Amino acid sequence: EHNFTVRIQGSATTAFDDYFVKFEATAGSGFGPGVWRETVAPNIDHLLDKS
Amino acid sequence: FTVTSTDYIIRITKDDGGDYTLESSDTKTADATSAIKGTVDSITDLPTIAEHNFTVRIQGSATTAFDDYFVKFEATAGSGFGPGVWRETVAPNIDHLLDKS
Amino acid sequence: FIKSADFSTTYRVKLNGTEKSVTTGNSSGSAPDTVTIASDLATQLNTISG
Repeated sequence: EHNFTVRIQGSATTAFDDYFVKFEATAGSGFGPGVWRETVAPNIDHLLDKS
Repeated sequence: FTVTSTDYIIRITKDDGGDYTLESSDTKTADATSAIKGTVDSITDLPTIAEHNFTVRIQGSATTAFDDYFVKFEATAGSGFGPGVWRETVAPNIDHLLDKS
Repeated sequence: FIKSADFSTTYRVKLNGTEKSVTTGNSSGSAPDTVTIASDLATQLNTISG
């Protein structure tokens, strides 16, 4: 499913910490094949107050 | 829909030119078939023969710090259908010329 | 996610500490398929309340 968030356990043996991957359907919505890209962890404040 | 077959290739073309969905699978592993459409995963999935000037997008891996790119086809015979080469090309339907005037 | 299927293989799924099982047929039976195995697992774990 698009917008699905999964965490990948990194290997500090290779000097890379953890990261996350998000999904987006090729059809643009709903269910369907797509890409997994390095994303931000969810449920975390991520915006700057522009005011 | 216009459906035609040659060798192991099933050509599909919509009469009105509109888009559609495309996906196929078998009952064992879903590997023996390749429903090419728009963009795909990796260049290893490209069939050997194709039509010249055919454009397919390849999804790059930002894990490797590389963005997307495209590949175009030119037949070895120089025209029509037949074996050919895939080379890194420009995306289609985009202005790409400079007004020399 | 169910990847592949093999003859005479029992599948166990543990959710919230409870386990439901399905045993596929042997070589003399039909070729097992992930679709049917997953469907059976879904309809058996669907009985779990909540």
